[PDB]
Amino acid sequence: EITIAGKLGAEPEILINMYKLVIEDETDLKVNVKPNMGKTSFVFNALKSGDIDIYPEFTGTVLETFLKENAKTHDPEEVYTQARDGLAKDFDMTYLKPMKYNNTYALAVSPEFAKENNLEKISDLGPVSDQVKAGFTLEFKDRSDGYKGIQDKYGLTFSNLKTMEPKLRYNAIKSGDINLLDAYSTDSELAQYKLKVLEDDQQLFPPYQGAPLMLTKTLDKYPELKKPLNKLAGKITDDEMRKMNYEVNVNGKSAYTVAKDYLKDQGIIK
Repeated sequence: EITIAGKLGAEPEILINMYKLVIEDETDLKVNVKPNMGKTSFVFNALKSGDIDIYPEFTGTVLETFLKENAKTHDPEEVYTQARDGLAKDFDMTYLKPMKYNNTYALAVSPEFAKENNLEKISDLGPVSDQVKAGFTLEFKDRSDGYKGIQDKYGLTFSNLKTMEPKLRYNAIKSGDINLLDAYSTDSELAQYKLKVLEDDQQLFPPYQGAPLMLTKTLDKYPELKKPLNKLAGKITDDEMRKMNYEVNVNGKSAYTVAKDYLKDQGIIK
C-alpha cells in the first residue's frame, strides 16, 4: 500500500519497478506500481495531493518546473543539492539521493566516424568539423540551449547540417547520409544503432539525474523507505540505462524483468 507511479515511458517504468524490488526485498511494505501515469505536472500534482506516494523525478526538472530557480551551475551534485533543499523547504518534500546517469542532450556519431578520427568527446569534433554530416532534431537545431550552445561554448559550426523528422535520422546514420545526431543520453536508439555517444566535456548541457520524490510526511510515517531507495544512489550509468531502455523498447522484455536482472547483477538484490 505504498503507491509508486512513473511518468510516461520505458525508463520510468524500469525505475518504479526497481523501487518496488528494493523496498520489498528489504521491508514488509507492499508496493503497487502505476506505470505511465502521466506527464510531469500531472504526476507532481498527484504526489502533492496524496494520490500517489513516490515517483522518480529529475534534478534539473525540479529546478525549472517546481522551484522556478536558475541553477548557478551545471555540476550534477550542486544541482541535486539545490533541488533537494528547495523541495524540502517549499513543498515539504523529501528528494532522496540521485542515481548516476544524466539524461540530458547528447551528441552521438556513427562508429565509423568515431574510429577514423578517434572521437570520444564533443571537443574532439573541432579538427574534423568539416567532415560532420549532422542530422538534428528541430528542437536541438533551433533552441538557444541546443546547437547554438555547441556553436558558442565549443566553437563548432557544421556547414553540412540537415533537419530531419527524428525517426529518419537513425536510418540516415545507419545508411551514412549523416554521421552525427543529437539525442538524449539514455535513448535506446543509441544502443540499437551502436553509436558512439560523445562526452560533454565542457558541461554545456544541464544535468538531469533521477531520484525518488515523496512528501516528507510519507517518509516520517514509513522511515523504512529510505535505506532501500538509497541503494540506488550513485548507481546506473548512462550506458547501463541505455541498455535497459533497449531491452524494453526493442527486445520486448518487461520493465520488471530488466529491473530485477540489473539489481541482481549488481548484488543489490539476491
